[PDB]
Amino acid sequence: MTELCPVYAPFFGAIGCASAIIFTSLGAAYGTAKSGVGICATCVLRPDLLFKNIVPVIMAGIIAIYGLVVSVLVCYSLGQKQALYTGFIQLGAGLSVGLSGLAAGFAIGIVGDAGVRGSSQQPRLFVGMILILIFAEVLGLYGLIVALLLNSRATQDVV
Amino acid sequence: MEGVYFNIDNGFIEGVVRGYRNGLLSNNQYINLTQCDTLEDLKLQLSSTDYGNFLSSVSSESLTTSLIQEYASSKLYHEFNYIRDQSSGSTRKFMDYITYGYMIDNVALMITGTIHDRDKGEILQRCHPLGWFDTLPTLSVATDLESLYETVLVDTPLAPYFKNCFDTAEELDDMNIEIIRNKLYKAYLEDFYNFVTEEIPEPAKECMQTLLGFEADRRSINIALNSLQSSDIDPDLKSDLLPNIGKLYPLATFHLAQAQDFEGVRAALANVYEYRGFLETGNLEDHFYQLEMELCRDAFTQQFAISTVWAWMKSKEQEVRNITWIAECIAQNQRERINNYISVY
Amino acid sequence: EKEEAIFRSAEMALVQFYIPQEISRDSAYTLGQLGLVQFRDLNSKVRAFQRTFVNEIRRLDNVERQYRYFYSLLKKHDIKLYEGDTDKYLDGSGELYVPPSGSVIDDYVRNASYLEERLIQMEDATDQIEVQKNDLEQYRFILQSGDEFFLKVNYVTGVIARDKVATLEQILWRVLRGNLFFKTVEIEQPVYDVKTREYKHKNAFIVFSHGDLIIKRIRKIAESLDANLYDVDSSNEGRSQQLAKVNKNLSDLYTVLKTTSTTLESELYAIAKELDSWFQDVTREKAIFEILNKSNYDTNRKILIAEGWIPRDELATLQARLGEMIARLGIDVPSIIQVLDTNHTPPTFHRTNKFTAGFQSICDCYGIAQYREINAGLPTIVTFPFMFAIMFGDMGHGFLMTLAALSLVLNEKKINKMKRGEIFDMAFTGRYIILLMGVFSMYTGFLYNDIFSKTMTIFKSGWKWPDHWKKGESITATSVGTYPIGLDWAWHGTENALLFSNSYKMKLSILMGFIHMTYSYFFSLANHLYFNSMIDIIGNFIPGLLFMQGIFGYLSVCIVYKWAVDWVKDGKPAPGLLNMLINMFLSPGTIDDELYPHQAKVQVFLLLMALVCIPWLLLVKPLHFKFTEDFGDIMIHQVIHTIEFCLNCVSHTASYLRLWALSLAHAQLSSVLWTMTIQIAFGFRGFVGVFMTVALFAMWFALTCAVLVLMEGTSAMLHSLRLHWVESMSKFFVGEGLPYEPFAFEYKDM
Amino acid sequence: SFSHFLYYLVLIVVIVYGLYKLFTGHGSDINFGKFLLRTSPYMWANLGIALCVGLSVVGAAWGIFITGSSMIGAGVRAPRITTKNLISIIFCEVVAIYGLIIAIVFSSKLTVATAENMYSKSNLYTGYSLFWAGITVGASNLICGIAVGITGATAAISDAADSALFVKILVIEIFGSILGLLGLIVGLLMAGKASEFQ
Amino acid sequence: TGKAWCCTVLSAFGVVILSVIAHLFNTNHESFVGSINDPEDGPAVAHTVYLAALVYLVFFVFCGFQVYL
Repeated sequence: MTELCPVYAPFFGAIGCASAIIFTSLGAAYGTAKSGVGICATCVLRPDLLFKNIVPVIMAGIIAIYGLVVSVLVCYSLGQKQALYTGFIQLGAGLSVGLSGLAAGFAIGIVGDAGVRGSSQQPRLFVGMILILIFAEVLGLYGLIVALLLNSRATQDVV
Repeated sequence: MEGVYFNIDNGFIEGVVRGYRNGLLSNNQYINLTQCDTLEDLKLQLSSTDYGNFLSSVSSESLTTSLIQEYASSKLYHEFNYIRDQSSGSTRKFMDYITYGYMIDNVALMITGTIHDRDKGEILQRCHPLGWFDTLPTLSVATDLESLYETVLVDTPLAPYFKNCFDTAEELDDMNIEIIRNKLYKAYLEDFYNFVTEEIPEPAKECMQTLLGFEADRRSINIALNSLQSSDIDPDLKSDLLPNIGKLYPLATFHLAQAQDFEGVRAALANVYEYRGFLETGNLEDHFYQLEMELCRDAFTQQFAISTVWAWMKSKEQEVRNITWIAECIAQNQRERINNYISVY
Repeated sequence: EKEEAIFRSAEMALVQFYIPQEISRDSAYTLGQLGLVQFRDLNSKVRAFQRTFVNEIRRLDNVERQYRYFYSLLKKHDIKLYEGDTDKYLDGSGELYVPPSGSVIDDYVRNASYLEERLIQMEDATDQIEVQKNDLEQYRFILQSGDEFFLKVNYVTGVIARDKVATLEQILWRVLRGNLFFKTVEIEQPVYDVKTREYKHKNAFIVFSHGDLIIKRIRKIAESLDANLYDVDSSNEGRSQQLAKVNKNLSDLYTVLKTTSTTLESELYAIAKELDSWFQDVTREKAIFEILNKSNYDTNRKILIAEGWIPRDELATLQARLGEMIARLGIDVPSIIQVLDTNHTPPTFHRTNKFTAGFQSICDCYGIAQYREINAGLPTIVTFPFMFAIMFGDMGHGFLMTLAALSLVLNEKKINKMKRGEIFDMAFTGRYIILLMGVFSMYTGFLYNDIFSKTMTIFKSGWKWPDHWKKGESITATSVGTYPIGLDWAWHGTENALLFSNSYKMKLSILMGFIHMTYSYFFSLANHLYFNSMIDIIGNFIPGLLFMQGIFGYLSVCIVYKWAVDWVKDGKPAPGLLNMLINMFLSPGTIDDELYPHQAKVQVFLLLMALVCIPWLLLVKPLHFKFTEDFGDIMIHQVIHTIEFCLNCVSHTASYLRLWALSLAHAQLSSVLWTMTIQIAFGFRGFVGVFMTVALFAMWFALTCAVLVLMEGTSAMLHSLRLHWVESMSKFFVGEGLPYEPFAFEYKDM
Repeated sequence: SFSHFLYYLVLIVVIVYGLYKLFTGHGSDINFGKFLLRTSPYMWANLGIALCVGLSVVGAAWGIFITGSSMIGAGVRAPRITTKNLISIIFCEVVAIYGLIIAIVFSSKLTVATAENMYSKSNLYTGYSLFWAGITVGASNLICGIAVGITGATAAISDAADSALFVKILVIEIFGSILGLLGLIVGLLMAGKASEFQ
Repeated sequence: TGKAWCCTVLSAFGVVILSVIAHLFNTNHESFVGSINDPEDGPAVAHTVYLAALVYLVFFVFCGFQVYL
């Protein structure tokens, strides 16, 4: 165990690989669950909209995709003798993608539920929901991006 | 704060309910309805409102004040039941609590018809649909409360409210129905006030406490004034009918319980300053409806509150009455009192 | 020659029609056949029931209600409505067709009423027969139940809905306490309730009790719920006799029902073959009578005054068509067209085509352009696809999307002829949108050197890797040139590739967004010039232009200059433009690294210019209005506009970094998908390797078309829409215009 | 409440441990200064950058759901508001972009320090500065987003009620949307004199 | 016919793509076999990807014939 590379440095990166998927899958599950509740409430009256009110459940899954990407990138930078700086960077990259995806999912759900419930009455609202949902989704993206940037430094110029 | 967690479940509900509110007929629209010379003209004018094509399936010869009232009320109830179909958790419980009063009203209409031998079909037609429960038509079989409760109302959400109605005699009549209906509205209102205080967050906790206190005060005043007509009733029995959640409670409610004449009710209401002139002059029912509309309007000034579902249902319910009133003055041609349509929005 | 109205709205003219009453009904029909006049409501102060053509509209409403009852019957009984008349009236061609005569409309009304009564009575008879049949069938089922049903009068037997059977059993248990013998057998075929025409599953129930009062109570309980009770003698011989009697009754009722339903279906089939024509004709007559309802009927004269908005270029055509109508009627009437000069907000009309229609719809969804205001669709035709392409940047995904759009474009006629779903209709309408997005995505991916997450090596790279190195040795390349087109493929899969891509794409997004906001602001200037609002130019355009330039255009110029300067060769540190901008505000006059000579003085001057322009933008226009209570509104609006503009410069410059964000994410997800799905296949050989390659490519293509083309593609299409609605149209789009909805006849589907 | 019981138990345990260390002469053993000096500044910096982005995103998302859910409800009867009140959703998503921006700027200072110059005055200062600047930006953007979303919901409902109302409520949003900006500015001032880890 | 259309599209997209990838592998393109982590042998990966492309070509021809009929 080096000064710069303690034995516990891999702890943070492995918790970051986990945090990215666990929290982007919490947000995606919340979004999918609420959007599905809305879809089941609406499609009882309007089944024809079902294969088009699935969009929020598709966006929530994309949050989970953003943390399966940050997790897989952070897991391949994990090493037995990888620096504590790299471990902190990998923890930060998973904290960022995972938390941003949680927020984005929690919002995608609440907004998809509202928009599917209202679109069964006002079809023109579908465009409004998808636009409010693309801005809830971009939050998660912004986390991934930060996470990605973090990983671009995690292993580089590191002794 | 109210806004942070309110929209996680009730954001869409409040938006849609506030959209319904925006459709509440204004004073100018009520005046335009007043100028209508026929129910056909009334239908055409209402088509310009958010009522829209609600009578489009009704022929010219089929337009009647009763039919207009039925269709407007059905529209209101479909909106309410839809909003319930989009609500969950505490809001579902709140909207279910709103229906329990209509159920208590229907239980009394059903049992009052059963004791007068009137046909169950008409009695069930006149019953408030929001107050429907699966076993409501089965109240048309028995007369004594014992059988009705042990067979029907134990499984209904009204079961907890049958804790003081067993004292009366087994034989049941109109006075006993009124007593049972007031006891069921006292227990219900106390339970709905507790539910609001514990589970419904602020500022919908305060708004709904105020709107239930008004309901309890109106019930107490009406109970006292109706008992005035009766030869005499035990003040202790009256106290068992007066709800214990309102502004009147516990002083004015007490004085009303021991009140035995109209001047007694006036003295009881003198202490409370919110109902000073209600009995001084005018029509008491109109005063109560105006105060209710003012309270509901005030509940719409507070966003991130589920008190607006109650304030929209009671506002819209007044609107229907108003329309009906206007329709009557158009159908029966008595236009002298047409402008008494109580408008606040 | 009709003017092109894509750059700006078509010039509009208000026109008075002094329509004689004796031809009014016809005139409206021509004005509806042209589909070019948007009529004004001259009776806007008249209540709906107090309008002049209220009774005719009521008659047509009754006829349309009767037709909507006929359609409801045609749907209750599985009878198909005979569609037609789509080409009968040549809708949209602007050509006139002889309208139905007043006698024809009266005949339609009378026939509708007569059919209403006939169908009401026929439906009543059929429903009575159907309920009798259902009751007899339930009785027959009860009788046919095995004797074990009646094993455990002495009981109450009936049929009750399954949703009520449990409630009935619970109520009967409570009534009888433990002495309940409630048996129930499911009826397989659901019964149809005519009162609702609803299919309900039902159970045959039997309750055994001996007390006469108890039996009556049980019967009352069951009948209170929607249950039908029947009398059965419990004797197998007697039950069989009752079953035979019920079978005879059902045999008679089946013939009666067959005859009644045959008559009803004959009537409904007669109606169906002509219902659509009657509906189309009555909806058009109701439509012409609503239009005339907007006219002022001169009681002293016998003419309706109708005010309508029509494109000026179309004006002549209007007159010609009206003349044709006169030539058809043969009547001599005074001038029926009179152009009018009134200060009324004309409607916004943009002449589009299959190409510009999609982008015009894209821009109109936000709002309707002010009359003769710079149209945001014409600039969006290119800028919305290219901002998407920046956000997308992949030749593979771009090519897939281009082929998807070409499938719609080349087969546009066939797809237009058929019916489309909402999502498919939206995709087809924006088929040219998607075509441009795909083409520009291909271009950008070529510039990004990104094809399915991979790079192309068309040109010699500007980087030379060391002549020799050992495996695993960190090697750095040396600049021997500049890549001609696109990102050099030298930094593909390199450790620092992301650092260069991020810098380049951040700067690209900033520059592109600034250029796109400057173009929009100069569109605002063009709007000011066209409307002769010199005060807007002096106090609104110039100050905001200086404020945005001096800060963010200065940042863009600094970015370009820093790119154009060889810092290493010149021996000067590469200044940090972000730290330069931050110090330009927080620490004026303090430059860590001198980008150019006199940088500090220029930065101080630009900061002073912005700090003076804020008061400029805030005060010059309201003070001009004051010097020539409305001044209060002007001042409030100017304060709000200045705060919004100053904050929006920063919030819009930061926002266009979403271009870099989405491009970077698209590239990273594409590369990650390649590594997860198809890169592994190259690791395995043999039959296993071939099968893995096939399956993994299937999965890779599925996820690429689904996630990286539709999902990410939709996101980037919608972030392009915000960059247009919020960052581009915030600069010049006043909006709040009156949409052009001319009175035209269209097929109305029941 | 289980949560309140846990909080009280933790407080009592902390108090008892502190009193035990203090009375036994080992009060200095609970040395927050040593904890700060010996904890890696990398942890502080990375926590700051992650919490900045995450909390900015959390407020953006929290506001987007509050504004988005009230726009959808109000647009059932007044769909015209859907695009008009979408500026509200841009004031909610702009705080997130501020956080992202700060992360980018602060991530530039996430260099690798040498072993000997690891817990120096400059490196510890850079760790504290990037932790607390990220905390400030993230929490300010959280508050600004949740507050701007609450104003945007009110604005959407008002716009549905009456169009003229919207422009008057948007002003309030413009008042709230600045609160994140201020945080952003303050963050840039905190990590202003911070340097890359060396 | 929808299944046939989807399969033939997915088969042409993959005939072309895997043929190009196999050609790049056989020519030892730097972007494909230029990294130590990339497969050591180029021509063999090219052969495997060519066989996969031939499988996809069989699928393409079969599904195109199905669409034709």
